[PDB]
Amino acid sequence: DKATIPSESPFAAAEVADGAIVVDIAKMKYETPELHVKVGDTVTWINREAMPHNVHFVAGVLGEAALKGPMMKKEQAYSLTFTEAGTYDYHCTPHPFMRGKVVVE
Ligand SMILES: [Cu+]
Repeated sequence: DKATIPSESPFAAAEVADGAIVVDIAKMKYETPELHVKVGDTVTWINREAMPHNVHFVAGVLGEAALKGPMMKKEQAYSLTFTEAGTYDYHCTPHPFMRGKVVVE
């Protein structure tokens, strides 16, 4: 695939790695809707609000299957490490008007 998953389960915001590249989620939006990172970088999303959110990449984007991330509760986090250059669109499964992309350069 074009991403690896450090933790299949969400984890606490306080447990996010020191060097972390963070996208906050609040007010029903991804706070950085267009993020540029390098090959090999790990992106971490953190839900800052009570409404559960996830990130969802449809089939063919990060790999052959869809990657439907777990639902993050308030102050939970989820990471993906990107291993190939490209542009990767994602949305929130229950709220598909929430859209973002990671541009890996
Ligand atoms: Cu959401």
